Amino acid sequence: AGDDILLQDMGFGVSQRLEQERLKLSRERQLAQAIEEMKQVRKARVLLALPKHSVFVRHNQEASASVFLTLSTGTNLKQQEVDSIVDMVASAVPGMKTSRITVTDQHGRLLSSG
Amino acid sequence: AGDDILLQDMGFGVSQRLEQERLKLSRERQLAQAIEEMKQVRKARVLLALPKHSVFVRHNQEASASVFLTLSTGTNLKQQEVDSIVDMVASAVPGMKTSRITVTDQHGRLLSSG
Amino acid sequence: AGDDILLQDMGFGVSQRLEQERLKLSRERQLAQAIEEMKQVRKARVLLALPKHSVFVRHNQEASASVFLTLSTGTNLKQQEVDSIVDMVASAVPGMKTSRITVTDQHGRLLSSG
Amino acid sequence: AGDDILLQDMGFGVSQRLEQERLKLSRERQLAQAIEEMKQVRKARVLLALPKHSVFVRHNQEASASVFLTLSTGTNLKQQEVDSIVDMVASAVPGMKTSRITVTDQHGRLLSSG
Amino acid sequence: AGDDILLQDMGFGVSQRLEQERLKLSRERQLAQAIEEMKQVRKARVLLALPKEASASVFLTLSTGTNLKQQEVDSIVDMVASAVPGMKTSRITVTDQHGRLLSSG
Amino acid sequence: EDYSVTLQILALMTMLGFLPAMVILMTSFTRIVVVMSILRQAMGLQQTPSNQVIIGIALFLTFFVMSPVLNEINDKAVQPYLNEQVTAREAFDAAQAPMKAFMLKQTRIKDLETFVTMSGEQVDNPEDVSMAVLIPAFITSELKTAFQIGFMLFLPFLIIDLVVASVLMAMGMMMLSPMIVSLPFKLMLFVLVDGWNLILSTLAGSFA
Amino acid sequence: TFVTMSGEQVDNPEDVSMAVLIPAFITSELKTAFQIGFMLFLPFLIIDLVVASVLMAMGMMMLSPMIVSLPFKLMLFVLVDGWNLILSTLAGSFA
Amino acid sequence: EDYSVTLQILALMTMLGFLPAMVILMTSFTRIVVVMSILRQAMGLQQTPSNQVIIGIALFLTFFVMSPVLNEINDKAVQPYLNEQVTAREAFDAAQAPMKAFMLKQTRIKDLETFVTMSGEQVDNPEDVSMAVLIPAFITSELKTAFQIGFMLFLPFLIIDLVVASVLMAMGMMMLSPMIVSLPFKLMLFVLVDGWNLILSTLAGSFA
Amino acid sequence: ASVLIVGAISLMWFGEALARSLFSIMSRLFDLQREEIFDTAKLFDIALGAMTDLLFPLFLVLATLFTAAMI
Amino acid sequence: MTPEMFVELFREALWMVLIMVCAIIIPSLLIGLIVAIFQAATSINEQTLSFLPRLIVTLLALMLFGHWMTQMLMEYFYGLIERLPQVLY
Amino acid sequence: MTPEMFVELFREALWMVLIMVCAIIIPSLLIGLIVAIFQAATSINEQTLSFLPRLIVTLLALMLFGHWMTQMLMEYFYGLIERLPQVLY
Amino acid sequence: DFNDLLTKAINNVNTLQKASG
Amino acid sequence: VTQFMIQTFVLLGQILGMQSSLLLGQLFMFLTTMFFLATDGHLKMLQLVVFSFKTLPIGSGSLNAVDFREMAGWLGIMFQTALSMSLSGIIALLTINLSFGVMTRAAPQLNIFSLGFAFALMVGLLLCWYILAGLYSHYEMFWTVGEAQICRLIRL
Repeated sequence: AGDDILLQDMGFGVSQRLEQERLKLSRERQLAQAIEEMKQVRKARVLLALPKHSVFVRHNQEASASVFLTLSTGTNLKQQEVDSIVDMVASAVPGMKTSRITVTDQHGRLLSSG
Repeated sequence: AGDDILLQDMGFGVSQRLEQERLKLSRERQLAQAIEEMKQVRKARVLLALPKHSVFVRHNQEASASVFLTLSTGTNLKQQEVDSIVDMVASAVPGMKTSRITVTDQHGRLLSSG
Repeated sequence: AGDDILLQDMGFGVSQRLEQERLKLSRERQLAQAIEEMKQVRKARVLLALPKHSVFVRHNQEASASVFLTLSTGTNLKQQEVDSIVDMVASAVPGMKTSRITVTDQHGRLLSSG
Repeated sequence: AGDDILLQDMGFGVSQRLEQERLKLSRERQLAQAIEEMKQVRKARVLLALPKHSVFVRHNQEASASVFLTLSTGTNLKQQEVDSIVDMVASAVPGMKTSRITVTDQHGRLLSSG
Repeated sequence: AGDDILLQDMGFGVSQRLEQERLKLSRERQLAQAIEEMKQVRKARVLLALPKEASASVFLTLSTGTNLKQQEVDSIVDMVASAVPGMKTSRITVTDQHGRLLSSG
Repeated sequence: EDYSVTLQILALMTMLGFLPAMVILMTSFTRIVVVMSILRQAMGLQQTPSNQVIIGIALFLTFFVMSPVLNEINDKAVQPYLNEQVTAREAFDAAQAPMKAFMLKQTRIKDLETFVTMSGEQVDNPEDVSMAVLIPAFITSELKTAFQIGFMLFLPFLIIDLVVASVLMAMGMMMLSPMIVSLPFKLMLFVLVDGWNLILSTLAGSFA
Repeated sequence: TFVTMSGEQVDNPEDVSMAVLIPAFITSELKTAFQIGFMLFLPFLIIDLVVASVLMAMGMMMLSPMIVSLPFKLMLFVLVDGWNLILSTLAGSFA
Repeated sequence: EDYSVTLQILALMTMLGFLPAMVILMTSFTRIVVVMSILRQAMGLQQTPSNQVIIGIALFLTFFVMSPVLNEINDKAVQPYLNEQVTAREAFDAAQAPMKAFMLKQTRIKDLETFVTMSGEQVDNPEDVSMAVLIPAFITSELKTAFQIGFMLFLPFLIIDLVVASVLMAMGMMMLSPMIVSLPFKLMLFVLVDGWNLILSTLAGSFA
Repeated sequence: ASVLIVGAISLMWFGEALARSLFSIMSRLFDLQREEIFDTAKLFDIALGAMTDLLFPLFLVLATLFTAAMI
Repeated sequence: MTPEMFVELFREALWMVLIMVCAIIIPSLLIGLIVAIFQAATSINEQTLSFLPRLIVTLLALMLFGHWMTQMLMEYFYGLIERLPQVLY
Repeated sequence: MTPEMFVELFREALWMVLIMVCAIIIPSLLIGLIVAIFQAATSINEQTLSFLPRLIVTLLALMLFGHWMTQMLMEYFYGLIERLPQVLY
Repeated sequence: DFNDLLTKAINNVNTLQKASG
Repeated sequence: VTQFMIQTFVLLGQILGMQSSLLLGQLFMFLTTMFFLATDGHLKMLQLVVFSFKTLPIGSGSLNAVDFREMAGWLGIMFQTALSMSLSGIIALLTINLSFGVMTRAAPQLNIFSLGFAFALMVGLLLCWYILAGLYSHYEMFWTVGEAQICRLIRL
């Protein structure tokens, strides 16, 4: 139930900035919905950062993402699990090389650099 | 069941970018359908990333995908099965050579790098 | 029965992109209908990917397809069967030489890569 | 009974694209109807793949065809029969040199390569 | 719950600059909401400085006791730095309710 | 065996002879000139900015946007040539390479496709095409791009013109010409939006 | 026309003199050019007529259709890819 | 070190060839003509003042407003050069500086920033920026300034035309074109206020 | 017939004041200083000021046309 | 070219504008007629009243048929291009 | 650009011009009806008295919505500039 | 750079004229 | 200065033509050229330039800033002189058109449109016949103003 935003008619007069923001929001929603199906995680919150690219100016910024995972009462993610998480989040969004994903949890331990 | 969007009619509210999104969504849905009929897969969810493939003579962005699977109650997918999944997804969507697919499972074991 | 789309009248306001998508969908429907006439095949789903055909190689996109099938309760496709399927799909659609057709099954054994 | 489409009057809302698709559909229907006139053939459907063509272009597609038919309860087509089928199919439609026809049957035996 | 800014529909009265500020405010609210889910932190307030170089300033009210080690503040600052476009991880100020600094700028 | 000094001078003097052709075909001059032309006709002013000023502005703009490629020619083809490090034939190739690369960044693959077929040469990669084929493809792409930008700038002035005509028709004064009243508002919008600085900045940033 | 004007005895066109072919060739090219030009003129003329009548329907008989029509004339030449379509036809007109 | 007599003559003839450019790109000619273009367009006359007298009045107006800078060039550069007090190289620089100072007095900071970044050069003081970059910024400011003045000049004529149209419509005669009636009123109010003298004061004095 | 006559009668006295109104607007919008030209906000303020100062005399004349029209 | 071919081209151009112009004006024509009947029903005659409904409806008609007009024009331009080799010979 | 991009751009301007004109002509239209019913009550057939109330209210609408309309068009001019790289991409 | 190219060319001509004179 | 005078008459021709619901500048331009030739205007200009050699020597002397401003102020001279010549006619053009409008305003069925175009142009041509009847006196006063300006330039 992430794609509800896309299937709405988005009214009219919405500025380009607002449309990009709402599209990114939908992307975050569906990514979080997918991550919820992980057995280990209970709650997920996904934030995206996609710059303007704009080959007409040479100051590119490159993309990034940050996924917070409130996990189960016990249990911890192994290296394979966090690597799968970062691979999925990276390949779902255009650009965003997989080395710019931050993965955290409620315990406050950092899982992937930035 | 995915074709509901295509056979639907957009009102004059929509605008370019939004249209694109809905088209992609349709593919996702039907692609999800293609995975569902597998005995092993119980639920599927597809996320795509298709850049513009710009006109002029600049280099493009090498579209990507990420498909999440909730398998049967038990079972572990074989290498043949994941190979079939990635081949179907890669050949279903223009461009996006088979080396841009991340396949994960409910238990969290990564099945294809990105 | 796939020909419903073609014989219909598109309402005023269908974006050109939507028309191309509906033509692709119509071709998919008639291909699926042709495949459903196969004795071994009970359900068929077809997805396509259209080309660009630029004389430059680095920008050429080339066509492709991906067809899923749920076969009968028993029996498995022979080499002749899959060859017939791929040849029919290939020659039905412009471009898309026989080397880029992905055929899978309900059990998920790969029958043709891309 | 295929000629109904041609003799009809297309109202507004159909485009060049839809008109071309409907012309192709008319040719396919009349070719299938003429094929059904052979005793060995019981049910048939033909698909065509014709490029945009137009003079003053750099076409690199070339034509293609694919005729599918389910025959009588028994009987097997000889090479002579399939040769007659392919020759009439190729000569009916402009272009499509006779080496680009895929003929299948009800049971999946391939009768002409592409 | 911060996204309510995005899903709300702006009247014609708003004009660009206000819209950009509202987008940033939505980002701040959702970042704070994400941070709250940590066990140690009870309240968080996030501020951003994004040019039209970007930077962040995150204040945390922790529990009654406990203090954030270098690892926890590293996770916090990296999450904020990666979530917002630009803002390399060397330009974030992190403080606490007792005023002890956790990240210089 | 580089070209003799007498032939080298004869070649350079010929290039100066075709200097107007190089500027009007191989550079950014055409797109800027056309966009300025559309903008001038978009407003009520026929030739108020005058033709010499429009070309004068374009000449400075086309020199600034092509300073990187001009420097690349100097740093790779002129200085090695003057320092006696490259054959004159090599230096000519070293000067032509950045110019070809710049024209390819601002061209459309459809333009290359039609001209390559028109020339009838079997070339696949879109980087080793002849200047005889690249130049018509480049100038065709610049004209089409200028029309797109010209239409973009024309729309706000069309909006003002329709509003003024509609308001006048609302009061029943159909005899009053909308153009005379529309013009000060067209000047008004273009000046409080800082149009002149905006358009020249966008035209400069367009070539990328 | 020029063979009768030059007063020479010509049996077949493929052996006429050069002095009688150059005036005839340029004459045919000018006529053929006009026919192609008329083809391209119609789509822009239709847009001008359409926008002129729409403005007249709403009662504004003082607004010049030329200003309003110009953005649409440019767009028609753009999304049809005119600068590639026209040149390809002109090159293809000699084959 | 100093240029020879033969080379100095060549430079002198070169600047005479570019003399029309220096008038319309460096002096105040562009602003005056654009403003006078608006004045002709604002009134119902289309070509009635004719192009010849507008340029001739603009030329005389420029010589009036450029007289301080031209005299400053005469004193600082021409006089030492004629008396052989200074060399030709420094005399040319001494003549260039007053032109640069005048162009700085008629430009805006935003315009300079756009072009100095566009040129991709390094500078910290506006006073020592190259004249090649100052020229596009100068005319861009001039065009914006001229549109501002022209917009203010267009308002009173729009005011008169709207009043006449409203009066005719209010009297019930929805059949008479406002332009014919309004034209004498616009011309009468342009004369009894001595409009051109007021425009001279706000145009010649606008530079300072 | 009566409406046009009263308008001409109104133009006898109100028209002279309307001529004064047009005189002031042209005089102010022509006499600009360096500070006024270089500021966009100041130009719009005078544009509104010239607009509003026009409305009051124009409204009186048109009201004189309306009042006689009903009578 | 043959005169009959010229008339063909002339007719299809006039048919193109007629179809395009009627699809845009017919909505305005009906609305203007509806307002006029309503004004007659209440015994008022205001010439400038029936302008807002016509302008809005016409703008709505232009927005609704934006894709249809573009498709019609683009295909017509292609049709003349493809009809050119038939004429030149 | 693409045919759909033109329709998007065309509709946005058409929506913009519709909003720009509607804010001014709506008050004049309502006042016209108010004068119309007044002349229906007194049975006076004069048709020139209604010009003044429409003209006064029209200027009132311009004064009230002058800043909002100018800002909307100015932001629209910026909006096309912002989307210009997207079209040229 | 490219700007100095014209300056160097004129100086060489001036030097050649100066030495010749 | 000579171009200023002739084009002012061209201004006089076009204002009458514009007010005449309507090339009429050329009619005035040609006639004003005849006035320039008939009044020996060319001889006077040649006498002025040779006098300029006496009172404004070649060596020391040039136009000052005040001369430029006086010459730049001739645009106001054009409009004031052109309006002065046409004020009587332009009032006549307006009053007959306003009289025609009010007299035919009783029936809104007639209107004017093109019917008003024909009526306006016939009267406008007739008024131009009146303008040419008394144009010579205006030219004589205009030439005196222009000649005085020329002598001011040469400091005579």
